[PDB]
Amino acid sequence: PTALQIKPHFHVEIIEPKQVYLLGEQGNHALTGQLYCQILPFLNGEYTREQIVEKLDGQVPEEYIDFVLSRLVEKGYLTEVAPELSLEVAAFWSELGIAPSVVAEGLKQPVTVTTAGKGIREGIVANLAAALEEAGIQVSDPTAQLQVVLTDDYLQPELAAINKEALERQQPWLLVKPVGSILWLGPLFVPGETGCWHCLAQRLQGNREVEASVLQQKRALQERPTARATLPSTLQTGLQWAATEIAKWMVKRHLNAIAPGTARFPTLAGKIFTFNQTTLELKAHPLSRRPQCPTCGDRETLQRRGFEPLKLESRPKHPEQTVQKYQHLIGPITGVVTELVRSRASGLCEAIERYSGIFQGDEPRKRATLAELGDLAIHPEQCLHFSDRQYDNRESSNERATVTHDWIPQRFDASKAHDWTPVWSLTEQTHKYLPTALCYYRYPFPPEHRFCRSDSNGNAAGNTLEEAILQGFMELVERDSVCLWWYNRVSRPAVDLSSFDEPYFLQLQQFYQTQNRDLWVLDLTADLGIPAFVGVSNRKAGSSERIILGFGAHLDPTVAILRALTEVNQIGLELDATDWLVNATLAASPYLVADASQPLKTAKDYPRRWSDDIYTDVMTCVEIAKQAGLETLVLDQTRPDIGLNVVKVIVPGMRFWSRFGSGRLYDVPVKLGWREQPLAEAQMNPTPMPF
Amino acid sequence: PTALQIKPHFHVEIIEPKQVYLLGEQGNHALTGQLYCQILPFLNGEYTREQIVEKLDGQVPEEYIDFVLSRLVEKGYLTEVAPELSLEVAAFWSELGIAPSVVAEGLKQPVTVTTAGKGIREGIVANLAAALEEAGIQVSDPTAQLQVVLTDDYLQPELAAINKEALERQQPWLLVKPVGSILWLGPLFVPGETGCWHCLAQRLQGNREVEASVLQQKRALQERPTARATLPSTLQTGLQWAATEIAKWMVKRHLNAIAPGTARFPTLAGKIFTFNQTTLELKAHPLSRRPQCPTCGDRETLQRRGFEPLKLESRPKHPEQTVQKYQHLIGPITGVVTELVRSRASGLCEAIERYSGIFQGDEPRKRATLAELGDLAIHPEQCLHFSDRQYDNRESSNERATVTHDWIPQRFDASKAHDWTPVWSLTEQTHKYLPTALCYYRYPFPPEHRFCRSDSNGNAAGNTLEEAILQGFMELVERDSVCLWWYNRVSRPAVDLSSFDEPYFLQLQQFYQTQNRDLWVLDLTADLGIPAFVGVSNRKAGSSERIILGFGAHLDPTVAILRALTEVNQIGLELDATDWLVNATLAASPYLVADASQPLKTAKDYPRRWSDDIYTDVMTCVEIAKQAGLETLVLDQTRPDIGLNVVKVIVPGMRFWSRFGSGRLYDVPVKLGWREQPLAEAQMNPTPMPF
Ligand SMILES: [Zn+2]
Ligand SMILES: [Zn+2]
Repeated sequence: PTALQIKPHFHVEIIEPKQVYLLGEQGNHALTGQLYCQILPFLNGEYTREQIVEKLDGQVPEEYIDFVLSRLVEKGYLTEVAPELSLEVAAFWSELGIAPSVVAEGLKQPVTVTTAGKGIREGIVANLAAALEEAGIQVSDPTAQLQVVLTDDYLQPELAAINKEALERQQPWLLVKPVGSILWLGPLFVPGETGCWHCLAQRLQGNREVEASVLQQKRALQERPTARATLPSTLQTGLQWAATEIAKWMVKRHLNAIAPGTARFPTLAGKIFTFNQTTLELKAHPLSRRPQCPTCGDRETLQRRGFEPLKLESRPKHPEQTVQKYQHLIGPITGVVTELVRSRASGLCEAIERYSGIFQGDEPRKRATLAELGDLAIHPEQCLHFSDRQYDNRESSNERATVTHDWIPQRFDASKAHDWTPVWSLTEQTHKYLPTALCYYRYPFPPEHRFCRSDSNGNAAGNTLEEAILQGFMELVERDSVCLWWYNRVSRPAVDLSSFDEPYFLQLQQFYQTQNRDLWVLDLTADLGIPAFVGVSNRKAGSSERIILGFGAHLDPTVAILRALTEVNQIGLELDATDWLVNATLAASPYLVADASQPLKTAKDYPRRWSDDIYTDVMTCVEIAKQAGLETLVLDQTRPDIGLNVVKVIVPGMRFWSRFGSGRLYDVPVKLGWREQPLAEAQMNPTPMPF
Repeated sequence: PTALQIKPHFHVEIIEPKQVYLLGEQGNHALTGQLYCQILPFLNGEYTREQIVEKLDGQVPEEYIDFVLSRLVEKGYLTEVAPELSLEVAAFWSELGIAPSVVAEGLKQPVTVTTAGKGIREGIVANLAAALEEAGIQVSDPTAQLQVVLTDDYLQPELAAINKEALERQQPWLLVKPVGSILWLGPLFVPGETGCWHCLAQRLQGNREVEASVLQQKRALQERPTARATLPSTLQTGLQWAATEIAKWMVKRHLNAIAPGTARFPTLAGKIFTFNQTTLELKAHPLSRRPQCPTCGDRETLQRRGFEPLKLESRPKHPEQTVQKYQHLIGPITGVVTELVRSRASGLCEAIERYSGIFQGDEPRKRATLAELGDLAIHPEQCLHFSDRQYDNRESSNERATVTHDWIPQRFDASKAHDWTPVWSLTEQTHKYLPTALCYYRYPFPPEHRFCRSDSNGNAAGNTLEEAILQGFMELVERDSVCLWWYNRVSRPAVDLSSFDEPYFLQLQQFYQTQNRDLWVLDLTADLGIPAFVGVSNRKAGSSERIILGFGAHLDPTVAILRALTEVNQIGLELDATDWLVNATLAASPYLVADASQPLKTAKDYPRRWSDDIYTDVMTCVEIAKQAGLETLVLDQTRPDIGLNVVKVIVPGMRFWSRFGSGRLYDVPVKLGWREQPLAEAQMNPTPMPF
């Protein structure tokens, strides 16, 4: 004995001869047939199927009633009555696509309600307790299958203990912030399946840079934490919304116990919702479960990988689609990167890239002295190249530091022990060791002994390790080439653009003439032979030449040039710190002038060395550097939670802005016959730049 | 005597020597100065300014305290205490950017609560009544300055009376639907300022095409309406959310009474919010106040304009930005057009265009007989051109109607009177009269006497009337030209594309060869001399030629051709009803084959007649038609609420698909020497098409 009805969220309207309409606030349906008009009056829940046959005795034979009833179940218009529920309520659950008969049993299980901070008044729990009772849910004192945790802040310290309890009890729990101008629901944490609270917290702490900083400064000071807007109406909204959601999750829980994957409607599982009361904005923030989560995952993950050998494969060459792939990382709570991003998928990769570099604590390392590590170790000076002068004058020079670059660090104390991170030598196929402080952003030093500032030179991302490695390697040769030129102020040959098989170069050049601008490309290729170029554009008239520079390096010189022009273009577009743009002149800047005593570079002056494989090109690159007497090192910074590959390529010896130690910077010009004698440190280009 | 405090939504953290941080959940701020650290301990609301001077007597001179206090007011960090409020509550209002001291006075005014339908249980009012009391608001039996109206449907008939009451009482009222799976707040209607409920309703009825239709069918049947999902938790959410919002509006109301435009935070005024409980989606829907609203506006607006003469100006020639301009029209409730739209700003204009055509009831017209109107009237047959055969066989032909086109209407009964709409004759500068049924979509006929079906031929939109008029005129000549060709199956000369000064034509042509396709353009120009073309692409190999056709007409033949190729391209892209694509062949379709007995059309065969002015071009067009013996009529369908110009250009005599009455269709071929004798009706191209 079990009555049947057209789902209670439909208003049935029968238009006699042959029409029936099912009207619902989130969807309508029509049925066509004289049979439907004759049966549906009895599908109001007041009749069991045995009993519908009685009423249509002379009208419709049983067998056709059965068939029509089966049609309606298959079409999802028919459900078993739920006597123990309002139609109002039954309708809600049926509007969700669920047998309301099932619901009473799903909700009869108990739920417990608790607080995390000290910032939740006693009555607020009682309030929620009431709403849940009114929704048909058992509540008890902390057996329970859901623990609801009311807090005023998701970084409340107490949650760490609570998270552990729930992990070791395998017990779902739900966070709710009902106080404040923005209401937060979830995540509903489910120990086998979702992230833990610590998955959330290492991300959220990353989006409270300030609040962390104040706390630190407050603790330093010590012995020698928040406020909250709340109308009763907003409080009550949040609690009531939560009750709705808890209900939904318990019904889902139930259906799925019975039939795994049967219930598809959305719940708070692994999700946060924020409802802003001042700006009426609703937003979803998805919690990712972090594979390397120290609490609920494998902390040693990166430690392990760092000491395993690097594994590179073939990568033949067979968008804004990227932004979808890494969408779940864009956000103020749940995300690692914020805003819209920073086409823009370029600034997204770079933001994600920079984040990956930030030292979390799990990174591979060994505490040892330089001596202990022996030849596998690399002295940081082999990568920084600050002159002895720079260091000794570091104090006076540092006070005035024009730029973030011109911070001279402190000298490395080799005699002391340090964290050393393993990095893969492609050139020698072994690990070597670089100090961890050079390898990751924000490595925590002892205060005084800051021996470096991490820098992003050689850092790079890609959808594969090999794409990233070539990116980072070319970023390196671009800056080593620009440094050799800029600082030695070297007169360089220009490039016949027509000779290249790219109609765009000459076209863009010409276009600049209509916009009151000249444009040459100088050749910055140095002893690696890898094509490197500057684009020099100056204004034609006006009282300031406004010289804009743009760089590029690639195996294919055409690619390299295109990048240089693109950079000039992006800068040029922005314009309309320093005073280069006001003061610099070709007339007073010989190194910006093409060497007339040397012929123009054509397409034919660049021996081709790039191939269909990116692996091949990496290894081409490595060999080239070995030819120069340089070891190509790589460090994978990729994070399992993020997915996008991030590397730091390191080629010790290769030169970066603002560092004047002995090395290539002086020797290469001479070795290449740009000079009889090396230049002196005091004669290095004192103009600050480029860009 | 009136105490001062740092706004209660900030958590003040003083870091002794020189730092102070104001921490708030929607924004942080830092202050720098030893003075701030010394004064801010006393800006906790416990001290009047007279009293802060006492405490810092020996420390800080009065004058500097005053200055610092003035700084903090100017910077918006300081507010007068509100004794009669929680800090919790004060904080909410300060997080909104408002003196909490002001708030108590704003809320002390009374508000009344009521129902619209029969579908709001008694306790629901009491529920909301309670929430408002708890929020500090007076509630009374229906003096009041806000009437809150709980309903289960926004098209509830009772609202019309309520809307009138409020209009004649100049009394704000707020609609709320707290029942159902989706909660609706607002609009808050404000009689001088917002739309009325009828502004909302003519739009909303437009988005319930079905629900209207069921109601109609139900009433026809008569004497010979909805359901609603509701958990207590969802009900309570909506009521509580509303209380929040009502509060906000009353405080805004208050501040602005005192200082017009002082309060800038958002309220429900002229807005609907929907909060979906099943999919957790929050959406805003803005109510537009309709200038021609019969209830709160000027009904006679269009009536008036229709009989005033058309006013066209100069329009010299000096994007997806359009989609922003008409964004407020895209939506299921408030909007006229739905979905995303239908680049896409093309399908938006067309959707808005079609909507404007729909007969509302306000359109200009005169009830008269053909005879009464005399020569100013135009017989619909002069615009439809159905053959006598078509009409007499209308019954047999109609049963099987292949297409929406092949509905043969009924003959016009001239002897009877009809609604006649005035239309502007550009050619004669007077109004003429066309039956209203031809002029607007969905004109309500008496059932039997349906003498036409409205059609969109000559309909067109633009950001100015003149752009729309040229669009609609060219759409007309495109279809008159294609009809003459198609139906008479006329062999036509091809077009030398190289001869045109457009490198793209030859390039696209070539591209089609790589995609297994040929492509010619035939010249469809007829006796108007206005350039009109078909693009004919056929597959090269495969067992079905899959011939795709694309049309174009413009004064500039290059523009016209470009349109033809673009159309071919859009169709071609879609492919990968009828069986043309399977069965049609060049071999069996002479009219698709270029006439070899006639030379190829070059750029030089098209006398240039377009100019810098669009007005000039309209009038060029009109003159050309007058030369052909044709009156150019225009009817502005633009709606004041929508803004985008929409016209219908009518040129009686010019031919449309599927209509075989005596006229141009037979006479033009002969007049142009394409035939010695006119073709017979039975010999008209019987293949159905084109597209
Ligand atoms: Zn975890
Ligand atoms: Zn109105």
